Amino acid sequence: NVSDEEAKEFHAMFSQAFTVYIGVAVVAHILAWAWRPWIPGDEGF
Amino acid sequence: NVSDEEAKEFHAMFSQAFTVYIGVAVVAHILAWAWRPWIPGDEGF
Amino acid sequence: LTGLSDEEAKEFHSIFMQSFLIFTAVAVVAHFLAWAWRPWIPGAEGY
Amino acid sequence: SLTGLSDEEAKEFHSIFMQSFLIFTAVAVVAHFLAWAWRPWIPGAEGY
Amino acid sequence: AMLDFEKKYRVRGGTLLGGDLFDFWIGPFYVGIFGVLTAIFAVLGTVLIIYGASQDTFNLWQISIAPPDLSYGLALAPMMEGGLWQIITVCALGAFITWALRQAEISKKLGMGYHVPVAFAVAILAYATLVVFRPLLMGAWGHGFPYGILSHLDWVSNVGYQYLHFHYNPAHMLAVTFFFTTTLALALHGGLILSVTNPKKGEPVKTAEHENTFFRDVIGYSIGSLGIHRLGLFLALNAGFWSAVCIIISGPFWTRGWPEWWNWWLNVPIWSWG
Amino acid sequence: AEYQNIFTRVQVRGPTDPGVELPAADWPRTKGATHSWLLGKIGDAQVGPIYLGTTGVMSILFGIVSIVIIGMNMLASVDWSPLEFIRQFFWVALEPPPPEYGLSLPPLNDGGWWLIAGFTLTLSVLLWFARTYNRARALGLGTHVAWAFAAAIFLFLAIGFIWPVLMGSWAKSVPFGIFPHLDWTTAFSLRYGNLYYNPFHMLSIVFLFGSALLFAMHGATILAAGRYNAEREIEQITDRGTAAERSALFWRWTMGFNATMESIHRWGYWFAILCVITGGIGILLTGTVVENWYLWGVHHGIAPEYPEFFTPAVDPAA
Amino acid sequence: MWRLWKLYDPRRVLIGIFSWLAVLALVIHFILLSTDRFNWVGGAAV
Amino acid sequence: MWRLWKLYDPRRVLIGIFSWLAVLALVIHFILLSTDRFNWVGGAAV
Amino acid sequence: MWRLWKLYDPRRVLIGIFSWLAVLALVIHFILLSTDRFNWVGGAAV
Amino acid sequence: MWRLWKLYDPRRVLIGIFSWLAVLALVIHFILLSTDRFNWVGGAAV
Amino acid sequence: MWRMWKILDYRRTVVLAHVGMAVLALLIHFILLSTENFNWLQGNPY
Amino acid sequence: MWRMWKILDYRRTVVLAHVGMAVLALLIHFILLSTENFNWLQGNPY
Amino acid sequence: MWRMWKILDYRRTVVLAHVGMAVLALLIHFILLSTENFNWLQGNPY
Amino acid sequence: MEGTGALTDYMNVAQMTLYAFWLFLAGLIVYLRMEDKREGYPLQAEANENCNRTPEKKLGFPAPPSPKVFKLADGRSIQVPRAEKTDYELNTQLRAEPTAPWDGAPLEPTGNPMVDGLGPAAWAKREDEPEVTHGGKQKICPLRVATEFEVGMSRDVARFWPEIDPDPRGYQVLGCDGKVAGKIVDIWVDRGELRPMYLEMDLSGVGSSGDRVLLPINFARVGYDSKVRVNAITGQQFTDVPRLREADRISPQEEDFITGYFGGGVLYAVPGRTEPFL
Ligand code: BCL
Ligand code: BCL
Ligand code: BCL
Ligand code: BCL
Ligand SMILES: CC[C@H]1c2cc3[nH]c4c(c3C)C(=O)[C@H](C(=O)OC)c4c3nc(cc4[nH]c(cc(n2)[C@@H]1C)c(C(C)=O)c4C)[C@@H](C)[C@@H]3CCC(=O)OC/C=C(/C)CCC[C@H](C)CCC[C@H](C)CCCC(C)C
Ligand SMILES: CC[C@H]1c2cc3[nH]c4c(c3C)C(=O)[C@H](C(=O)OC)c4c3nc(cc4[nH]c(cc(n2)[C@@H]1C)c(C(C)=O)c4C)[C@@H](C)[C@@H]3CCC(=O)OC/C=C(/C)CCC[C@H](C)CCC[C@H](C)CCCC(C)C
Ligand SMILES: COC(C)(C)C/C=C/C(C)=C/C=C/C(C)=C/C=C/C(C)=C/C=C\C=C(C)\C=C\C=C(C)\C=C\C=C(C)\C=C\CC(C)(C)OC
Ligand SMILES: [Fe+3]
Ligand SMILES: [Mg+2]
Repeated sequence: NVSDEEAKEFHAMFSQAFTVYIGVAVVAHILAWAWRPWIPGDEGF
Repeated sequence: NVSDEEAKEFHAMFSQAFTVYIGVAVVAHILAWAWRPWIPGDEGF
Repeated sequence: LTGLSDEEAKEFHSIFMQSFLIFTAVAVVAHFLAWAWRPWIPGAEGY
Repeated sequence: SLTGLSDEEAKEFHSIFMQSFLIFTAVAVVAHFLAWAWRPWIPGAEGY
Repeated sequence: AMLDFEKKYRVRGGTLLGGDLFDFWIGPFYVGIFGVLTAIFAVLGTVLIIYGASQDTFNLWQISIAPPDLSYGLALAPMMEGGLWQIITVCALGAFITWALRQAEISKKLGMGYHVPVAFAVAILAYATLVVFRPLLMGAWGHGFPYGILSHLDWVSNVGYQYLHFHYNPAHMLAVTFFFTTTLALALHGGLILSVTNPKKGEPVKTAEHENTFFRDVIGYSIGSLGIHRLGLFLALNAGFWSAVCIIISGPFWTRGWPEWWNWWLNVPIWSWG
Repeated sequence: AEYQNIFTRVQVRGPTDPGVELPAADWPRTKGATHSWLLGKIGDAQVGPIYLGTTGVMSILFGIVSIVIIGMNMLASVDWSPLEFIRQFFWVALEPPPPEYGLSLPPLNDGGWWLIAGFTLTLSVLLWFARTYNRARALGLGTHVAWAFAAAIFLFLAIGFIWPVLMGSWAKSVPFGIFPHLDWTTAFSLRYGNLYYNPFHMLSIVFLFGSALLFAMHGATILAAGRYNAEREIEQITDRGTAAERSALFWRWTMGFNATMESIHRWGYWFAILCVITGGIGILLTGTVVENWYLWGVHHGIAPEYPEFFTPAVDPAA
Repeated sequence: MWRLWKLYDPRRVLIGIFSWLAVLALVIHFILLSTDRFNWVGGAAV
Repeated sequence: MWRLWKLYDPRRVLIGIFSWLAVLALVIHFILLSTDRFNWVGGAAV
Repeated sequence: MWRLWKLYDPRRVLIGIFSWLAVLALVIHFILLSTDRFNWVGGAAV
Repeated sequence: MWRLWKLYDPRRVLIGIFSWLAVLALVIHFILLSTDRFNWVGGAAV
Repeated sequence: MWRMWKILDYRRTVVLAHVGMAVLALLIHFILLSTENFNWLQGNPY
Repeated sequence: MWRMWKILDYRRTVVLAHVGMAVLALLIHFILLSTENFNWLQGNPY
Repeated sequence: MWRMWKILDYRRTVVLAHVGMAVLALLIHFILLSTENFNWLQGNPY
Repeated sequence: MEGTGALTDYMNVAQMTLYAFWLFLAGLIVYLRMEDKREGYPLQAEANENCNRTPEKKLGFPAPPSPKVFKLADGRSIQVPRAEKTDYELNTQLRAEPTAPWDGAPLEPTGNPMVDGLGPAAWAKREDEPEVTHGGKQKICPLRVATEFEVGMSRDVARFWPEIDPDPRGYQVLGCDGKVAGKIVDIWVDRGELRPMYLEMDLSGVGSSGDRVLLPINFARVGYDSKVRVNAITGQQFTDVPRLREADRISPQEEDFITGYFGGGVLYAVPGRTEPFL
């Protein structure tokens, strides 16, 4: 029942929210990795 | 009930998935046996 | 869609963001005080 | 068809579904190659 | 497939969340959003339980997912030292809560009251008492019971004997009384309905006047067709509620032997007689 | 904001109900029947009349003698002190014979009063079974209630009479007291190795917990469908209304399967009596064909094995 | 194989698959956290 | 104060009062019996 | 993002958001109490 | 004695008998197993 | 063997097959994890 | 891929995503708190 | 003995016979497994 | 393992007694499940549910038992499941359209679902003859024809503390939106259970003062302010509540009509009731 125009409009809002959420998550993970890497080596951390 | 064509259409759909699923399963078991055979001898593994 | 005109939704989205901004602004200030008291990101040696 | 989808819509859904599955599997393969490079999960005869 | 009268009831609406997205049936089951959540929680918890079985034993009775040590306190434990139990506990709580929320949607869709989800919430409250409320009050998740068919019986035994005689627990005495009374009420109610609708062969199906007459003949009182269902729900829910009370006061609110709790009765100035 | 069907708001009082007329061989009912507003909030407000027949009256006489014997022995145990009787009310009992007497008749003050009290109490419940049986037949009902009661009597007789006879001593039977019979319940589990490991004790708990579960479900379902007159269950069985349909559909949509309005009472009926039937069987099995239920559980591979946490104790006399 | 969607509703299979993938991803990540060798946050050595 | 009896049912007041007196007299008499000093039938010595 | 309020009732969104904040704030506060470093009322010394 | 079959349904009687025979046969076989002398699978010596 | 789908409904069999194989695939993988020689995550000597 | 919002209701998905993401984020933060090397509140040496 | 099928419903009997014989066959095999002389899996000396 | 109760080297009496009960319990569960299938079976498998595209009857496991015959007191024998109740359900044409063509999709009502009988508004097919008591009187009847009944279980409570023993005759009826639909003019009582089943009310607030309509007691909140509040339906929707064929009698079919209509207001009384919280 949902038309193409509103479906694209829903995707427009979703894309904006997704990229903002992704950006903070990527930045948070860069900071967390800079703080302490979570992939242990052969001998651990 | 269903016609000969619909039954054959379903079985063609079933034969595609059965072949791929059994093919992956057979390849997986060949690799698994090459790794560690699961049939022990009289003295064990 | 729930009963709400563009004028009312736009009016709500202005108060909502300002309320969100004020709430976050106080929270950021509260975290500045909390960090100045005791930082919560340890170093390699710990605390 | 007991779904309402016509033949062309069934084909349209299948094309996106297969593409989404392949992209999901491709990311998974990349994840497993990175995972294997970190620590392999198939032990040898003497173990790890 | 559906019951021959089911078609006119499978309508849209009544959901709490999810709406049209999850409002459909798979076979006889209504799904809803909470059905997806309760299925995810149920499968995840069961598969984690089966993994815990794989690491200890596959014997159905000997499978045991034990909580962490008391030394861990309220912290999340490592997976093989009680952390798996903690993950399954939150999955089980999620599964139970989504189950009752799913029943609320089904109740609303059928125009029924929310009595069933609320009555089930009493059972959820009792379970949450065992694994959340009592462990929280005592300060460690290790006070919860292990997830095992036979291992959690040993937990009940040892916890009951931590107070040297659990039969003397006053709330436990009341809760057992409700448990015994509700199955007595169920036997009476189940039998009475069957006796009326399945009388001696040849006789017609009796009426509600026979039901009142029978129990007034036997014990002098009849609670009625509406009263018995109120009484049955009351007895069952008090059995659930006082079960939670009896275990919540065992350790957070009483650390001594339960028989010693009755010393207040023995020292009442009315009947000291010494 | 909706009527929760918890208490009756509006009540109507007609004339007191004499009841369905009995065949012209039963005793007349009593002529005392009243209406209680408090009981009308929950259900039917009428109290009385009650039927007193041959079996009903004889059951009371045996029951009174049992209660008098128990009560007088309790009162004599505290030196006839009503104050000490209230103080020791939960602790007093009529003690069974000591083990030295076996199954023989013991002296009155050494278990004899217990055996007489047990005998008359057994007669009263047996006559009460016949009273319940006859009342159902007199009104032309089925005897389901009587047979549900007979299942309860089976556990009563298994615990107190059948199992002690199989063990060969009245001492193993249970004293007539509140805390003393809880002590018997615990000492039973201690003596025979954790009755938690008795499979029939497990099953009896399944149906005990399942009975409360079923009545919680059924009681809530009927109250939730009370908008559609669900509590009138006889009419819903012979003429399925929308309340029976919604009740059946509620559980079908929930857990995939459902009962009928009649069949849920069969489920509740059998769950209640299986709790008490399996319980009686489990009590008969212990001591007779199983000595230690934990060791039996180990023998059948059901006892869990725990890793080390402490230094195990070693029996000094081993 | 496109005829599979003439039998199963796309929405119901998407919910079924996403639920299965969510459950499966959690189980494997949790199973790895149980094992010391693959507990990345645990940081065990080889 | 006589307006009380137009407002309250005299029977339920008297039954309520007599019940309270019956219980209170019994409790007080029992309380004295429990005490060594005031147990008149025990015959204790001050 | 003003069109989000044409899709949801603002009252219900605020109830959900406010209830989430209440649970979040309590958990974080009680987590800090459980810590031997951020327990402010417990007199923890670093 | 053939009049018995007009008093009772032949099917109902046969099911009652056959169930009685099945339960009794199981009981006697297990009673013999419990005894030391008549346990055939145990291979006891008399 | 296309005659199978004139007897058994193909749509319900596929769902039955997928759910049933899901349980079996998990069950066998878990059985191997219980063993010593086939737990690939533990990596015990063969 | 705007076509995904034809199959699935968008606004119902948004609520489901927020509730689901809340559970996942809490789960991961709690996992890190249980670990020795990533408990930022306890601050163990790396 | 074909009159047995006018008294007994043949369709019901065959299903009950298969289930009843399944129970009996499983029981007897399990009885032999619980013995020492006839447990073919353990292979004790005879 | 030696001692009394031993059956073999491993089997003992308590183990075999347990397996005897497992066999009995399995048989009982089969019997109980068969008793569960005396209403609503065999299942109607609609065309969209099967690849053969034809409606089918499904029995399930265990299959439904033989039909059960109830002897009724008036002199009738009714076979359960009833033929006419099933015949009505599989012949009526619902005024609803499934939201999606596949099986399991919910129905979207086309007309007014409250009066058409969809979902919570649905009614069962029941007998149109009003029930009678064992004595022979009319079972459900208003207080005007049943003069032996008085309102209020206790005269003293209803007199001196009337809040907790109310007499709702003469009260006002309020809809879910506060609309004053009418005024209670009578109470219908069940001579078998001695309970108020319905509250008869005029429609003076939304119709005529002479139009009578029945409000089920379980759909009515009888407050302490001489008001009766009906959260089920709007005050204006009282005008469409099904009317009695006879002004002094109500049949089991009529009871389902009335309780079905008010139950329809759980989802359909006002816009938004059928929608989720979020
Ligand atoms: C002012 C405007 C609104 C708002 C307007 C919107 C709009 C419009 C959208 C979002 C969307 C999102 N918003 Mg928002 N959002 C707001 C501000 C925020 C803030 C913040 C703190 O400021 C955060 C963190 C978020 C976060 C989010 C995400 C939930 C989502 C983006 C990711 C996504 O695509 O999900 C997709 C990911 C999934 C669906 C994965 C689902 C995970 C499943 C459910 C896992 C469940 C299993 C579970 C973990 C099992 C537990 C077992 C355990 C053992 C217990 N929003 C405010 C409140 N937001 C987007 C969205 O949700 O689209 C769907 C979107 O379109
Ligand atoms: C491409 C679109 C769909 C898809 C389209 C199809 C189509 C079309 C078909 C399949 C079929 C199959 N698909 Mg598929 N399938 C997909 C991708 C997959 C993937 C994957 C990871 O990519 C896997 C592993 C599978 C797996 C499968 C198998 C279940 C099945 C093929 C084997 C078979 O014939 O079973 C046959 C075996 C049985 C029927 C036996 C049934 C087993 C019962 C339930 C007994 C098991 C008991 C169990 C052991 C109990 C556990 C123990 C407990 C303790 C009690 N599919 C995608 C998602 N798939 C075929 C199929 O299902 O045919 C039946 C088929 O026709
Ligand atoms: C030494 C042992 C002590 C003793 C120690 C204890 C301890 C310890 C406890 C009890 C508890 C109880 N004891 Mg005690 N108790 C003793 C002797 C007795 C005797 C007796 C005859 O002697 C009786 C009748 C009882 C009876 C009771 C009840 C009052 C209570 C159990 C019911 C309950 O908890 O409901 C509550 C019901 C639940 C918690 C069930 C929860 C339901 C959940 C929400 C749903 C689960 C769904 C499931 C996962 C679905 C499965 C999947 C599907 C099947 C497919 N005890 C002896 C003396 N007892 C328990 C209690 O009261 O705590 C609450 C308890 O912890
Ligand atoms: C430490 C204690 C032991 C324990 C020791 C025992 C012993 C011993 C027994 C049980 C029994 C039972 N236990 Mg246990 N039990 C334990 C822990 C539990 C727990 C728990 C959560 O921990 C639960 C839920 C239970 C529950 C149960 C029930 C399933 C079962 C009682 C059924 C019943 O309703 O009898 C109550 C009903 C009756 C006894 C029948 C009543 C009918 C008669 C006719 C009543 C007549 C009334 C009379 C006329 C009134 C006037 C008399 C005069 C005034 C004197 N036990 C632990 C392991 N348990 C009983 C059983 O069946 O064992 C398998 C039993 O004998
Ligand atoms: C409070 C009064 C009584 C009561 C009421 C009650 N129970 C109820 C209801 C009500 C009103 C329902 O509506 C609901 C229902 O739908 O019943 C059919 C239910 C229910 N009560 C149930 C069980 C149950 N009730 C119990 C007790 C009681 N229920 C009380 C005595 C018990 C006991 C005493 O042990 C049990 C086992 C279910 C049949 C059902 C709710 C089922 C449910 O929520 O299922 C969700 C899906 C799952 C598969 C659950 C998975 C959970 C986890 C992910 C995994 C397992 C974790 C668990 C901790 C394992 C524990 C194992 C060991 C303890 C052996
Ligand atoms: C399915 C098993 C469950 C069950 C079922 C069950 N019990 C039953 C029944 C059933 C089906 C009955 O029909 C029967 C009954 O009457 O129920 C209302 C009964 C019953 N279950 C009872 C009790 C009971 N049931 C219990 C348990 C259970 N009952 C199980 C949980 C327990 C427990 C948990 O221990 C108890 C204590 C009784 C209330 C009743 C059986 C009544 C009976 O046997 O009466 C005779 C016995 C006597 C001791 C006689 C007493 C006489 C009075 C003391 C006379 C008083 C003096 C004077 C006459 C009064 C007037 C005074 C004057 C001054 C005017
Ligand atoms: C002084 O008091 C007065 C007189 C004022 C009145 C007061 C009475 C009071 C206070 C009574 C109090 C009673 C109480 C508290 C009773 C408590 C009872 C309890 C809790 C009992 C619980 C369990 C008891 C059981 C299960 C007993 C079972 C005994 C049985 C089944 C005995 C059977 C005995 C038989 C069948 C005897 C057979 C005799 C033969 C002839 C066979 O022996 C040779
Ligand atoms: Fe009922
Ligand atoms: Mg003692």
